Amino acid sequence: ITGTSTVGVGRGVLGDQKNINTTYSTYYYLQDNTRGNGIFTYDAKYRTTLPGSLWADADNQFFASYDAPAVDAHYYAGVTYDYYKNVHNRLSYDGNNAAIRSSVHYSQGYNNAFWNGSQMVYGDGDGQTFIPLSGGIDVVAHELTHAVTDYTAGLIYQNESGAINEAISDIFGTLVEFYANKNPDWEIGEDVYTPGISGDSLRSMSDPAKYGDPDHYSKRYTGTQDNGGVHINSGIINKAAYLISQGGTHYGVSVVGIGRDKLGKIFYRALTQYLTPTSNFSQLRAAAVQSATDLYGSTSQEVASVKQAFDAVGVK
Ligand SMILES: CC[C@H](C)[C@H](N)C(=O)N[C@@H](CCCC[NH3+])C(=O)O
Ligand SMILES: [Ca+2]
Ligand SMILES: [Ca+2]
Ligand SMILES: [Ca+2]
Ligand SMILES: [Ca+2]
Ligand SMILES: [Zn+2]
Repeated sequence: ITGTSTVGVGRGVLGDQKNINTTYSTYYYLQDNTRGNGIFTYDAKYRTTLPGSLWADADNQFFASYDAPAVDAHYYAGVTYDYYKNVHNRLSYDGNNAAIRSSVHYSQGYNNAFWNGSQMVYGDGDGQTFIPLSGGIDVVAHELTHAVTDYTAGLIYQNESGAINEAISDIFGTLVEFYANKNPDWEIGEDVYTPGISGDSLRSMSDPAKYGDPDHYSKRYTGTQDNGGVHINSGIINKAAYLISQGGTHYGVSVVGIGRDKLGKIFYRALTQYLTPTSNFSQLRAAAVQSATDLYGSTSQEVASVKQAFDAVGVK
């Protein structure tokens, strides 16, 4: 909508107060004009018609229970935009400041979130398995990273390319969570999963097997569920990324960690310059090796650690 840029205030899903960028034109809308061509947040009103209605509020205060998922979707899309721009010099998901659109209150009791090819979509959860999923910065950044991937490498969402697609989303979802630096970890979705259970998450990058996912190629899933295991086999790559950053010894193979910033630079370059729609795990190792060689040199510690990490998870 055409209007003037304003700053509202509200509370997110976990009860934290934050300022949001809004637009005033009769109502105050969740339209942030400060980032690219805009960040826009919509109400799906418990239905599945998308995007729904651009979020309108009479007073620019967003403290109602019903408001909280909107606040967080809007705010955390902004953080994710800021991460890509400030860390990687990328302007929105298409690199040309595309509008970022999200819908909240999707369906009833909907225990997921997704990128639909055009926008973000967040369920409210059923209140037992999940609370509204935009409450997780890593979840918001995971879903927006699918838009990045789709515009860049274009990894097909099945089998090994699909597991890479998912791992890239978990890696950058985690690096965004560290960038915002509130309560960061190497777990996925902990802030919105199972409010009745402390210390769990959907997936772990540090120890994928904690939630039943493989941490070595020899344990890969080869069945047909989950698009050939895209959220299962992602654990193999997630473990490699964890090892590259943090170091460790895994199945007797020691990796020297090089830290989060270098992990992000290596994987962002691989994603944007080397991976293709059909890349498999072997091709990801090659892309990461080439990326680290470009940035740091062939005889660098960074290259050595990339190789050691892929060796550790059985990917040649
Ligand atoms: C990043 C987390 C987000 C919910 C994502 N779409 C995801 O990982 N979903 C998988 C895990 C289950 C989510 C709720 N049932 C999934 O398999 O869809
Ligand atoms: Ca209000
Ligand atoms: Ca966390
Ligand atoms: Ca996390
Ligand atoms: Ca929990
Ligand atoms: Zn995903």
